[PDB]
Amino acid sequence: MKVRPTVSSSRRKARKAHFSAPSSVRRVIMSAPLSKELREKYNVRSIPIRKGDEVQIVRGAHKDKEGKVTSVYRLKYVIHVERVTREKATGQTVPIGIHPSNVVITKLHLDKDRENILARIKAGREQVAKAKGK
Amino acid sequence: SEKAGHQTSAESWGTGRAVARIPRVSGGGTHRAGQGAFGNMCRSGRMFAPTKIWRKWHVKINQGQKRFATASALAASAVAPLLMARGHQVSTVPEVPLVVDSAAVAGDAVAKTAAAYKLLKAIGAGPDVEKVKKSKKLRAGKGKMRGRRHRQRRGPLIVYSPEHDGKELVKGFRNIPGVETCPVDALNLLQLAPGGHLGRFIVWTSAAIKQLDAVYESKKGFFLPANIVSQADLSRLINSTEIQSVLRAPKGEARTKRAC
Amino acid sequence: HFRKHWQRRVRCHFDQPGKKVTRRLARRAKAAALAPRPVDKLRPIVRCPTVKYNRRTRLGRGFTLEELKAAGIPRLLAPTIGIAVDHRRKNLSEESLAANVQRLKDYKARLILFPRK
Amino acid sequence: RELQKRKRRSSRPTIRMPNRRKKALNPAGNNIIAKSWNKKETLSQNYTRFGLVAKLGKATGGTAPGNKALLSESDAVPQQQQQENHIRQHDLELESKPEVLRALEREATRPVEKTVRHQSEREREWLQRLVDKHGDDVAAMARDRKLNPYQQTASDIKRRLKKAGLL
RNA sequence: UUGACCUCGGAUCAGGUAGGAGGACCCGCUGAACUUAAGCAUAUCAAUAAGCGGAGGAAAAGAAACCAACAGGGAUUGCCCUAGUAACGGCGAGUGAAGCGGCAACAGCUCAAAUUUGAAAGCUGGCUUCGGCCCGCGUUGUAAUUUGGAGAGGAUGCUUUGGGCGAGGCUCCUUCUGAGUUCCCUGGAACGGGACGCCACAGAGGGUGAGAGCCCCGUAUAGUUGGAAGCCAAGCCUGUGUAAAGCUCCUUCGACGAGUCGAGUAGUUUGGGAAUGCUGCUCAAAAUGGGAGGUAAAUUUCUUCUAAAGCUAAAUACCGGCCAGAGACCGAUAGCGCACAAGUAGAGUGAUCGAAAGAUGAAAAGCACUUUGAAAAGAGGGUUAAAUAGCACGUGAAAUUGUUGAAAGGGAAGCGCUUGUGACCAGACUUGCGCCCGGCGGAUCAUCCGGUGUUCUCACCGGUGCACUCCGCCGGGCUCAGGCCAG
RNA sequence: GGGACCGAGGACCGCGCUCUGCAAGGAUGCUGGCGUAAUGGUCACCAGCGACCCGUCUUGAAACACGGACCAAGGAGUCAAGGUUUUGCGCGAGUGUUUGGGUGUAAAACCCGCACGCGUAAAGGUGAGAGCUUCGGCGCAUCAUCGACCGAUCCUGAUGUAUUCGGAUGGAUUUGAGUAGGAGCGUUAAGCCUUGGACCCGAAAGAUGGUGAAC
RNA sequence: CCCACCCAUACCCCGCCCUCAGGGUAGAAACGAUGCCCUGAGGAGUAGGCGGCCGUGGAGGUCAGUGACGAAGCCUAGGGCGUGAGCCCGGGUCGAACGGCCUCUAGUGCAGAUCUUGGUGGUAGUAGCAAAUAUCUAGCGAAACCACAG
RNA sequence: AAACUUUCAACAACGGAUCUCUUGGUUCUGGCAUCGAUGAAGAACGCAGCGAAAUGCGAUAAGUAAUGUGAAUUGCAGAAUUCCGUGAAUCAUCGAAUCUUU
Repeated sequence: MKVRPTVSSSRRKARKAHFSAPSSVRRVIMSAPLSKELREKYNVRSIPIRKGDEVQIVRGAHKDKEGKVTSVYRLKYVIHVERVTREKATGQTVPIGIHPSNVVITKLHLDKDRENILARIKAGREQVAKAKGK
Repeated sequence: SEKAGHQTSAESWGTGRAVARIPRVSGGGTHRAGQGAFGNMCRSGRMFAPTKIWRKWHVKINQGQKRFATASALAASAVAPLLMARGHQVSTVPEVPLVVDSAAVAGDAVAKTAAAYKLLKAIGAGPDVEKVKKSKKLRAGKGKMRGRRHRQRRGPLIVYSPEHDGKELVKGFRNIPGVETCPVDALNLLQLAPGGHLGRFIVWTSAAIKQLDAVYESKKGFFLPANIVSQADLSRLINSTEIQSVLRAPKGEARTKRAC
Repeated sequence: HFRKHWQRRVRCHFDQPGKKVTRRLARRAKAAALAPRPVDKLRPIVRCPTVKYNRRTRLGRGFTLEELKAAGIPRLLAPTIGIAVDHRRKNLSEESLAANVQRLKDYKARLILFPRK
Repeated sequence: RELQKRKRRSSRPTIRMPNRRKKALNPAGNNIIAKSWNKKETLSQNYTRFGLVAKLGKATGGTAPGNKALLSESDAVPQQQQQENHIRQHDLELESKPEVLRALEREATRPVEKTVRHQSEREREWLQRLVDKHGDDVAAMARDRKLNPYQQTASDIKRRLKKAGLL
């Protein structure tokens, strides 16, 4: 149960905040879990998704498909994986919008800021591990 | 709204025209113009007897009657057929006023939720907790739009002594769905008779029983009520040598044979 | 007695528990500001004026200058150490003087005064 | 209402006010009360644990158990039993338990320095010149108009000489 | 002739300030009528609405010319009771307080009436190298001292101090912090069902292709990263001038607000003719004074305060401002007029008046292409789980209408009771048990053995075998019981 | 002797009799029929009999009048305050925590210091009479009657009295919302009354503040 | 004047419903003593009074309730229950929630108010070609009125 | 005979009730105090590739600077514009500026 008076359990306010969110808040919302191997390697559970990550889809009709994220459409709250596409009536191959919660990141697009994010998350998790151990 | 329904500029057309005598909106270039107003019978009108905030929302109850009800609920909680008639799964519970030792819940022994779950499962309160977990259903009606989306049953009420057990056990029983915690000095009738139905399942501590002896002598202006009946067993009253001896012979049977 | 427009002047009290919480938090703020000090000032015992309430006593506004001088508390130090002073009240009798002087020496017996620096 | 409708359709951000109160609810600092103040306890329970009185007035409601914070005559003289025309003005002459109480007594009873006020160079020169002509006759120094222009009384000059150590 | 002073002006001189908005709450001024009194005029409405002026986060009020008659209380404000009491009234309608008592909050002060007179000690500006220099204001009074439950001046002996840095702390924003996408089925999609787990000071809430604690955001708890401004503050530097302050004593003093009180009179207002208060006109004070009360008590005895100058936080109000959190509220004819282009479209010369209008699908995958033709239109064909979900889009009632099938009718139709005819639809008792042989297999059978849990004498397993007993299963044999309707 | 309609109940108990069982406190026995349909139901039509168009209002009654094109949705004795009667409940000569304080898992629940409101305070005889009884009687509540006391009123007018104050004894056709062994306080539910928009809709008006013109 | 016959909701006999009344029922019953069993009588009704029961929105408790293997809604020349308001099931459509029971709560039940809003008709393809958009024939096209019919 | 009228059933219309939903209203509660001659509230005109509405802004005109985050925006079209970077963004914060006519 929420205790802090600043938190709201209103369904109306939560839906308004979700569907009227800025682009950076949408970045934070559009997060994906890491793979098992990356979770043991970096000690990080989930990261906000970005273009250039290689993911595997674990839910939906396109399960077990892998590919590189070529677009992060924050407005439509969806990502566009490579070769996971469709066909229009005319025959054009349009991408299929997949929610980032339905994928698992198998390879990260490692830059300096992403390494900083991973280091901060790992430091917090290990400091809570120290707090739990003693 | 105080002004809802009647923040309209409308006048009655009178008996000049062959229309109903209702105040209609003035103007001549709107869909609204010409429509009736100021009535519970009218669309976009003021309703009959608008609700006001100075309705009586709260009820004053005498403290003596509240203490009588709390004592009656406590007495009903010590009867196990009332516990199952209320809807509690206590068929594996060893004794109905389920007293556990305070050493199991003293300090930080139950302050973690896993330890509280283990204690509930060990003392026999497991099935009641699992009932609440499996009874989660979505609420029928518009209350889902108003912050009440789910409904579930009520599990065991933990009554403890905050002086002798501390308040760290409150944290360990908080996340377990259904189980509730209440100090022995501030018992709540809304929790002892949920829905107005008597016989709540209660796990006490030992210090809870000792201070339960203690705090009913500390209420000023209240003493534990004397019943108007000493022996509430009617079969003991009627089927006893005392009454059966002076009874005259029966004048008939339970079923009367038809004579003609 | 609803001859006037009483609808526009109905005062409900749905904010009674919220105002109680506000008052308790104000007392907590007073405690935070005056950390070892009590949040209240010392007030004298006075007799209720009328013949109906002459038998009982209550708390007054502040101690008389004669009461402070008889208790051994100087006038200018008294408001700075938690005692209330009232220059309007007079003793008028040797029995209120003795009672409030006893109250002041009882307060002096249980006071921990700290040096200025 | 029209303003609130405008902000709902506007792209301008909602300026969220932080919950900054004017008065702090907990004591702070490096003093004795701050390190023993429980933020999850009320005023009465905290002052009970300290061993101090929170409210000096008459009790206004019921309290919790263990509150401890909400408190010959030759001449017929009512005040002669009360005894133990000038009094000390800037201070009082006051003559198992909880640890905070004992710490407060200890810090209130510890010895302090005084910072004794010295004298100016010109005052010392004046008192010196006054001694070099009369020696010890403080009455003659008071009578002297030349060396004592402000016609100070011999008692004041004797007190100033004693403070200077010139007797 | 020249130079002051005083008074009245000018300047596109220098430095400032006011206006408008908002106005829920607040302070003033002004001020109705309907209505009730079953008519109506006093009264009520109402010292309200409208109108005008002026502020703030609160405002106002406020440290007694007070209450009281006490064994006294002790600035103001607000809550509770006082109390529908006192009082006033076509004594009708009715109107209608206050002291005391309980509580919330508490805080006290600044001037004028004094000679600094052994020293205008005071202040606004301009110039600055920022350290101290000029002009001006002011003696028709700027500092210090004092403010009547006081005070001053001397004497007296004790007791008190002033500035500048400041580690660090509090408040508030911020970074980070638990656990399944394991297996099977259904399904377009698992967030559903079944199995096995895990986290929980976190099972609030939201999203994700359907009900997700463990997919994601957040949530709980202590910390932790960086920053902003206030306030507090351990300590560390310095202080100074015969400088300031409190108390005590007394062969010395002690100034307290005037066209104001008050009297007469006219309005207005109040529960209030000591006019309840206020205002206008005429007259116009006092100094052991003045105001207000108490009292039949022997004469106005007594009691209690100081008006005509001023400041001040808190408790109190709040339809407005910056936010935040909620509800036994409403759910698109409801809830604000407005869930959406809403004070919009539109109407009026104008003041003003003022609507209707939400929902494809999980995802546009929003119908390619072939073929009629001039259409906001079809037929094939395609997407989709579904197109009888096709931006006329969730579901799709009734009124009303068209196509097909059946029946009836032409000086009303419709209804009640009772058969008949035609068409269509349903489908009656759910239809069982017991005995006697033969074979087989289990047991509650064996005074067989071993084990487990118990309410400690009852249950449950494992292994033995069919002498007895009891169950079933299979093959034969027989009897009985069976629902409704007629005679 | 012929016919019609009916078969209620469900071990035994009873009255009886023509007594090895019967027609005696309510129907059984035998035979036959029933699943490509026993028996029902719905719609339409025909047929026999019956039958003034609904709501409101007036009148002794009618008769007039008012409203009704149809369908969907909406649509009218409510909520407060103050009295009063009755049912339930707690405590009871007392009762009422919730102005407020404390506390809290935080508008909840739990606790109560002084007030305050309302109320209470400032046993007699005889006769009936429920009930009980050791059969002798004891007698509830309530009623009738005879008595007792008091605020106050009518005289008679004590010891006494400060010397102008007082009421003792005996008498009255006295009263009272008086006494004569307390019943109230709080709450819940229902009904009624008064005032607020007051069950819903429906004038002419009057007042305040504005907008325009032009007789 | 005599005989036979016809039929009212009237009388008589039987069945069934309800109400009222009388009786029985505990070392407990072969049925919630708020239950059951036996017996008798009675049944019009405006204003009005009392009781029981059905339905709607929401709240607390419970049914270890139903549900994408299909909730709610809607349609239905289907099947039942109840005196009745109503309730339950079948068939079709549909696509995300909903129901019973015990209490609580109310903006809780419509045929009408020259009722409000929306939609839709006969008149009527008629009158007329009119503001908006002297005849016949194309195209356009109302209104009054309307309980049902002469 | 055919035509018309009435009733019933299936299908197709008209219409938008019912059900379910809700970035809306409404009522309550809590913290806080902030418009303007340094030009406010309000009115008008302009600024985008396609802008009809709404919103943002002012000739520095769907914005400039500074800080933070860290890889977009997005209906279509374009960029040799940026991806181990003082750096995208119809991003957030916000202390510096620009700020037409009234």
